[PDB]
Amino acid sequence: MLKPNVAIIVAALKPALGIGYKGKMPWRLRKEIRYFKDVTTRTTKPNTRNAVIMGRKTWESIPQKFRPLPDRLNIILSRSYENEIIDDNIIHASSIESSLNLVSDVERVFIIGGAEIYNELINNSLVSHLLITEIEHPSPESIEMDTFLKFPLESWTKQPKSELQKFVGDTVLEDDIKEGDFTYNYTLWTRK
Ligand SMILES: NC(=O)C1=CN([C@@H]2O[C@H](COP(=O)(O)OP(=O)(O)OC[C@H]3O[C@@H](n4cnc5c(N)ncnc54)[C@H](OP(=O)(O)O)[C@@H]3O)[C@@H](O)[C@H]2O)C=CC1
Ligand SMILES: CC[C@@H](C#Cc1c(C)nc(N)nc1N)c1cc(OC)c(OC)c(OC)c1
Repeated sequence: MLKPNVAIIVAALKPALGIGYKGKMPWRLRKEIRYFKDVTTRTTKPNTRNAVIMGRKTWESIPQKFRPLPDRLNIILSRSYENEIIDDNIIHASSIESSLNLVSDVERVFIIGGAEIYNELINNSLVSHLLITEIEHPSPESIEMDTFLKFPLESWTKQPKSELQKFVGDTVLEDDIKEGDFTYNYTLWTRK
């Protein structure tokens, strides 16, 4: 797969874009999790699948029985990994571009975490899309948080809902989704 277009997909607490605390997520948003599954899994054509790409620590964060994420090609990046195809669903590599050179019959490519990977790849020109779930809370400063996105969103353009709807096909997009004290919305951004 040569020069694929790649999407970052992430859920972040506004305005500081917090995404984790001590290696774990600071919320469990059931509908958001289902959205993550649907969008990363769904393809627009028959006989293909998507690839999900993540750093080694994000991989290890998944309970070993629940990885690889089903119905998607899983790609894990480590600075200690030489290129290796583990099985049909798992690839080891040290860069996204080189990992994807090993691949065919893949439609969309998503970056699914974590912070370090996100903060590097936002400045990689293969990334064309940001699927950001904007989370809001009455007192965001009260949420334990030590991990943040460093995204230069001034070089990006938040698209209208119709563009996101087009991207996700028939996936249902509910506005102002509320779980506990969190409210959230799915967004789509493209390079300015
Ligand atoms: N809110 C959300 O939607 C999400 C949040 N998260 C959050 O992110 C946090 C974890 O992120 P973080 O700790 O940064 O972990 P990451 O998953 O980003 O992994 C970092 C590791 O990835 C590998 N890596 C980084 N850069 C490269 C590179 N250029 N080439 C090859 N390998 C590379 C390295 O592995 P190695 O050391 O083996 O070389 C590095 O140690 C958690 O708190 C989690 O909750 C994660 C996913 C989603
Ligand atoms: C390994 C990817 C990470 C994520 C994410 C993620 C989510 C939820 N939402 C959005 N908008 N972007 C993301 N990138 C993730 C960790 C987990 O902990 C074991 C999961 O099981 C509970 C999980 O369910 C599949 C997913």
